[PDB]
Amino acid sequence: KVFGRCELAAAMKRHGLDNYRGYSLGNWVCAAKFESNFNTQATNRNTDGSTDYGILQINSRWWCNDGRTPGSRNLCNIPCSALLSSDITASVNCAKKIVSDGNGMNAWVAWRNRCKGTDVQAWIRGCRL
Ligand SMILES: [Cl-]
Ligand SMILES: [Cl-]
Ligand SMILES: [Cl-]
Ligand SMILES: [Cl-]
Ligand SMILES: [Cl-]
Ligand SMILES: [N]
Ligand SMILES: [N]
Ligand code: NA
Ligand SMILES: [Pt+2]
Ligand SMILES: [Pt+2]
Ligand SMILES: [Pt+2]
Repeated sequence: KVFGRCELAAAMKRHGLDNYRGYSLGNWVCAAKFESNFNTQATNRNTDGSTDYGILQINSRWWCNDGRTPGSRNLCNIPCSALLSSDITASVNCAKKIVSDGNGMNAWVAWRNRCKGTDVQAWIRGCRL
């Protein structure tokens, strides 16, 4: 599913991501824009053999099981395919565990490089939230 900008904002809010760990809803929408261009079916293979999955490009080395990342863990206790669903629940619950891990949203490279420090409130402008 390719979400609209305000549509994704509303879904993230209902699922409790807004202001989670102090990160406003605009931060989460901006991260999704630059990680996946709002496409739940996005995938990206990394040089180490791990793969990134879904709207927030969550990685198989630590967070989900895909059966093809040797030595990896599955700390969200889910198949990586669950992160590709039109329903964003699995992606949201796993993101909550990642952003509590120690480095905050710096865990998302696209967030650090393209959202951090910017006018992120622009991502939710106009939305009936
Ligand atoms: Cl915001
Ligand atoms: Cl790829
Ligand atoms: Cl594996
Ligand atoms: Cl959720
Ligand atoms: Cl933080
Ligand atoms: N939720
Ligand atoms: N949730
Ligand atoms: Na894994
Ligand atoms: Pt939902
Ligand atoms: Pt939820
Ligand atoms: Pt729901």
